[PDB]
Amino acid sequence: FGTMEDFENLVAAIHDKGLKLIIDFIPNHTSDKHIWFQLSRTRTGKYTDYYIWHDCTHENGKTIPPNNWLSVYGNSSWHFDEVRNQCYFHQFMKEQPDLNFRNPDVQEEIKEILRFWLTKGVDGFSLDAVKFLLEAKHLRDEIQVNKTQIPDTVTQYSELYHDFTTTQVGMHDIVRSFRQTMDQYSTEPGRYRFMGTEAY
Amino acid sequence: LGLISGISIIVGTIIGSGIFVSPKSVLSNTEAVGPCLIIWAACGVLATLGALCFAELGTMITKSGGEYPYLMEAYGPIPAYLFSWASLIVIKPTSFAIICLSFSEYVCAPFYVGCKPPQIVVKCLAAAAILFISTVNSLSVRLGSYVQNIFTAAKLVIVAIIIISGLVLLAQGNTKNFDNSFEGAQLSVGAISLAFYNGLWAYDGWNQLNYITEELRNPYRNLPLAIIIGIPLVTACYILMNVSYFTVMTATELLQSQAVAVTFGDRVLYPASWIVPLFVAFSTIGAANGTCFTAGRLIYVAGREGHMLKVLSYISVRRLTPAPAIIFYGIIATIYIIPGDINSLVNYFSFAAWLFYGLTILGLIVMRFTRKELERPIKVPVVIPVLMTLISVFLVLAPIISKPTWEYLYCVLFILSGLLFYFLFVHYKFGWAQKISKPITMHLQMLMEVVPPEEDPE
Ligand SMILES: CCCCCCCCCCCCCCCCCC(=O)OC[C@H](COP(=O)(O)O)OC(=O)CCCCCCCCCCCCCCCCC
Ligand SMILES: CCCCCCCCCCCCCCCCCC(=O)OC[C@H](COP(=O)(O)O)OC(=O)CCCCCCCCCCCCCCCCC
Ligand SMILES: *[C@@H]1O[C@H](CO)[C@@H](O[C@@H]2O[C@H](CO)[C@@H](O)[C@H](O)[C@H]2NC(C)=O)[C@H](O)[C@H]1NC(C)=O
Ligand SMILES: *[C@@H]1O[C@H](CO)[C@@H](O[C@@H]2O[C@H](CO)[C@@H](O)[C@H](O)[C@H]2NC(C)=O)[C@H](O)[C@H]1NC(C)=O
Ligand SMILES: NC(=[NH2+])NCCC[C@H](N)C(=O)O
Ligand SMILES: [Ca+2]
Repeated sequence: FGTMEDFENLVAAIHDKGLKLIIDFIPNHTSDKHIWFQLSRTRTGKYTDYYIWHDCTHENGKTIPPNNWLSVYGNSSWHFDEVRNQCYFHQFMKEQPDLNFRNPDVQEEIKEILRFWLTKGVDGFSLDAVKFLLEAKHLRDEIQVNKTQIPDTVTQYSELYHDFTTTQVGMHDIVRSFRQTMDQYSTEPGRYRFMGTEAY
Repeated sequence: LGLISGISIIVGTIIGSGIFVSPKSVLSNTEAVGPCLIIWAACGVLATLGALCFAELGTMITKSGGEYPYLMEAYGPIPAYLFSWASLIVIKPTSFAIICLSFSEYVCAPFYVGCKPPQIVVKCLAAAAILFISTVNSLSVRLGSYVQNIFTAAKLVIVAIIIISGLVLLAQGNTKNFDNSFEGAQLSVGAISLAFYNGLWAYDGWNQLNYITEELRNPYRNLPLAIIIGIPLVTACYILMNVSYFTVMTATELLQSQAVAVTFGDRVLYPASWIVPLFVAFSTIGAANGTCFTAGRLIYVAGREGHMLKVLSYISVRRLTPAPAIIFYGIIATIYIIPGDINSLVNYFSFAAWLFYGLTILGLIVMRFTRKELERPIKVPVVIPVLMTLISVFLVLAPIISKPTWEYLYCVLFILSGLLFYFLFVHYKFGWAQKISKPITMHLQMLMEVVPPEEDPE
């Protein structure tokens, strides 16, 4: 798409025509090539708890996961990492590990990203996948839609009720703290910052 | 008064409400940042070359008034009569209307944060300032001058805050609005001419510099030295305030802004942003309270030649104030704000003022061929009133041949309507003329308790 100077020339050009610019923001997960995840799986410093890791019993090339939770695109939502020798959680794909939002260091890093783009002059944000932000820490199994189905065959996302992996207690308070961070850039009149959420 | 304290009256009179209102319409006509700062410097040159021409006439002739004794010595009684008529109904009430409308733009704007305040609130708060200042100055002759010292003190505090905060932010590297300063401009003689109208409104007051600054320890040296120092010091403050605006604002954000200083004070002074609508509003009614002091000085000397109604410039017996002249200026100023619109009263004021600025400066060149043997202590080089005459021809003819709007027709039709009154009341002393005027003079005298001023010329 270009460089950072191409973005800054676009933001200035949008403002000279009287337009506003909002961008997407992805708080739920990163790539597994992010620098936080490469430090997380070697247990380096504070980054050890940036992602959700749990013990598993990977043998014969196959993983026994800690529970029955499924990915949105459909298989187990736990993936074994060979360097860490633990399993990490992902809501969408195994290349997209979920951030641990019960860690307050993670919540501080998301706020610095928001301040970065608001300083560039972005007029607002669209928040993606906010209902996936928190999961239950008790790690109990979800309820099957068909209770006589054998659990070896439960692999599709629509075969479970997602009572423990979507819309947990404390999720709306994280979205409200995002609104509080953007309120420090909204005090000047005519420069209110927009926050929209996507939950489909 | 010395030299250094002579600068203080020149700066304090010129710096007013103009620098808080005019930067939007100078930029709107020359649509780049680069030519906008060239215009604010070129109006500082016109204001000092114009005030040097008035300093020569003010020590040559030595009669009080304004441009009225300068026009009488050069052309006769016809353009002298037209000046006292056009300053009675056009020049002085529109100056009072622009300032009181400029006060109301700054009181209303912090209550409409991202929004535009409706015209009924701007006009009915400006009308309440015209009536309140006309009531105070018609009752309490000493009260207007005591509060003037705290209005001048509040004026140059908010000027020093804007200039210094613009130099601090420019030091930190906020120079990205001056990058390609000359891309997108107008070489149009209607857009350049209207940027000169609004730029010279903020410099207005250079022609009233003659009389109250003759009280110096050594005139004919300290008066032309107070103009070369005093007005280019104002030009240094006006360029620095406009540079201070463009460090926090784009040229697009400055056009889409109601009051340009409340936008500055919202980005720089956040937890105390209300001090900019508080000090600018104090500085603005200080500029309107100052003009009601000298109400009647030109009225008295034009009435002495029979060129003005003498019921004006009468003095109330209780509360020794020129109450007929103050009440008359308040009525015409409230009539002017109902069609209203700063950027329409500025063009209406500037067409009439610069028609008569260029007639007295041309009268300086006439009085060198017709009026020798006349003892000139201050003497300018002859090229200074020549180019100041040709620039005044450019500021009069170019708006009506490029962008002729309807306010330039009402300004001509009000000046030449005085030319009819010259031929019915001055040139031909008809019998039915003073059968009307002295009944009005006698009945207004008992209605207001106003007497002839117990005062001869000096
Ligand atoms: C629509 C277009 C046209 C609009 C015209 C509107 C005219 C409205 C006039 C309103 C006058 C308001 C005066 C009150 C101002 C008070 C200010 C103040 O503080 O005063 C202190 C001053 C102090 O007096 P003290 O209280 O006695 O000490 O108070 C007064 O002097 C009040 C006296 C009232 C003056 C009224 C003058 C009216 C003149 C009308 C004459 C018209 C003649 C026309 C003849 C035509 C012949 C062809
Ligand atoms: C307190 C405020 C009101 C007091 C001042 C106004 C007095 C009310 C009377 C108004 C005029 C009445 C008709 C004229 C009476 C005098 C005629 C005459 O023979 O003069 C002899 C007169 C000499 O009279 P003497 O003073 O008695 O010697 O000769 C002249 O002075 C010639 C100059 C005339 C100037 C006329 C000024 C008219 C002011 C009103 C203009 C109205 C339009 C305002 C602008 C449009 C709206 C934006
Ligand atoms: C996970 O889902 C994938 C679907 O992408 C399954 O992998 C293959 O799916 C294709 C159908 O598109 C079959 O033809 C292959 O036989 C599947 N592979 C295998 C090894 O069976 C996969 O079975 C699912 N389950 C797991 C545990 O990975
Ligand atoms: C899902 O639930 C159904 C019953 O709710 C389970 O049982 C099947 O029900 C159908 C009803 O028409 C019968 O025809 C089948 O014989 C039943 N038995 C089977 C398929 O073994 C069903 O087993 C559950 N699981 C799945 C994967 O369908
Ligand atoms: N005689 C007058 N008060 N004229 C108006 C002066 C305007 C002043 N120079 C300003 O900056 O707004
Ligand atoms: Ca999550």
